[PDB]
Amino acid sequence: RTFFVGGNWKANPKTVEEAEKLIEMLNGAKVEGNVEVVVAAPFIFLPTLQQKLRKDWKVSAENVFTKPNGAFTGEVTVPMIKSFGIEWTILGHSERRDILKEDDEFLAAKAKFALENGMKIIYCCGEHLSEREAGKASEFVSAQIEKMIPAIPAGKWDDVVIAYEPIWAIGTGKVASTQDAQEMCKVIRDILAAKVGADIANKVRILYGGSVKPNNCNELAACPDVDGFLVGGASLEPGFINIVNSNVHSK
Amino acid sequence: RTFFVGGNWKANPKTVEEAEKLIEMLNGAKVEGNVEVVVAAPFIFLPTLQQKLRKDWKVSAENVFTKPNGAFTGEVTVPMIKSFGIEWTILGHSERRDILKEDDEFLAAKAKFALENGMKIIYCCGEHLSEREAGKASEFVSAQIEKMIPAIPAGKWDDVVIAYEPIWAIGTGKVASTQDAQEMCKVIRDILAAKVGADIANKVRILYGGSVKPNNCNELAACPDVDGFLVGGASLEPGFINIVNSNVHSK
Ligand code: NA
Ligand code: NA
Ligand code: NA
Ligand code: NA
Repeated sequence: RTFFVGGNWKANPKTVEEAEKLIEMLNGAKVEGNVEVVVAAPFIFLPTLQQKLRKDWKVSAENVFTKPNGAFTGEVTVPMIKSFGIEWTILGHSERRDILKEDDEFLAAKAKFALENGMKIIYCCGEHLSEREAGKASEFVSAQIEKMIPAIPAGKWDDVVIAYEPIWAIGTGKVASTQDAQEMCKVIRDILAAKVGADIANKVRILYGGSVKPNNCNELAACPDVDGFLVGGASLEPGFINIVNSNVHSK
Repeated sequence: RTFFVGGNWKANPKTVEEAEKLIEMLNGAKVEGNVEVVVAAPFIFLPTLQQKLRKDWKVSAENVFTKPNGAFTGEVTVPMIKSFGIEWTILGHSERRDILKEDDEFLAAKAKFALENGMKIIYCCGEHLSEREAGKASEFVSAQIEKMIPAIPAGKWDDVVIAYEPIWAIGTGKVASTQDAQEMCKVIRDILAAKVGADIANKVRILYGGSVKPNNCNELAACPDVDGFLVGGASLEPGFINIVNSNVHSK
């Protein structure tokens, strides 16, 4: 599997000038090894990013709606994004599940619609502190992945990447270990193997989407079931390049 | 009060090429009378629209989040929009209240944040069929406006426009009359007068946001408390210009 690093800018930066400065820094970065890099930005910066970002990387949206167009004030749709040449979106990020109240049925509909219309997706999952403490993390994540699975159209698993977010380690006073990352990525791979088969399980990239920084990326990358990262705040910093380059530690 | 016409494209068109064609048609339109025109488009088309739209009109977003930036994957914020020179947003559109489940507390926070950061807002309200049939439309709309009022910072009423949406007439099998539009716009003006005073009530534009087309815009415009329109589907059509030009029938 090719190592995969997604930079999720989230709702940042504040201005188009700052976005352009960030792009200039990314464009001069020396990538080592073999890695697929995707950069996700706010909708209003996607045109800028598509025009100016180095063409060996790809641009991603941070969300999409479930329909092609229509009476959905405020929503951006798959055809609009595709009309700029953008091929990727994030779906189901913890912030959207938890703050914007996106449920599994809505997310499954987004995944199906995006894939059947020629997008590729970074589909996010992960458990909260209660389920982690109860020893039920794998049950919780399995339910999420089992809702995603029937949404994937026939022939579209090549266009799916899954990101695991240790939500129990966000703003809770608890920190995730390297071993926690490996264990949960392996749990997801085994669910795929059991539900859709070994061929698919062996090709799908499974990313760690917890806190990834230059000081932990190399050890995380070396974990056998960790195929890359969905990076948060370091995306906006020169340290993103260190994370991209951690691929050389992943066998 | 200057007559005000907002074109809400909603989640349309599907492609940037179609957006550019629509802009070209708007740029050649001959406006009659005196009218303030704003065009609201999907986030990803806002840069295009800001660059290319006739400078005597203004661009608007269709929504904004409550914070300047941060860990809000998928959201677009006020500073991002302002960094393109865009000064307007719609808030509280029925589609966002009803499909995206935006509540009055969230919307009040958006209105306060947008206004205190130098935006102007088109704040939407309106009752559903049950409240209309119960004879409680004015109570329902008053509760909505009373949640909006304390959000408006001192000195910012010049930057507020209110749109009334007869949600009871959307997809219900019932149609609104011209008299219904006038009556509800007057209800809103009287709430403003009673709660924040006659000076403010006399300056705030109150728009009709139900079905507005070339065949009904002139009679609606003539209603004394109707100060313009938040236009839906006709926004995407040459008939938008007829609606803009209905201002000559409003005294
Ligand atoms: Na257990
Ligand atoms: Na690895
Ligand atoms: Na009554
Ligand atoms: Na009028």
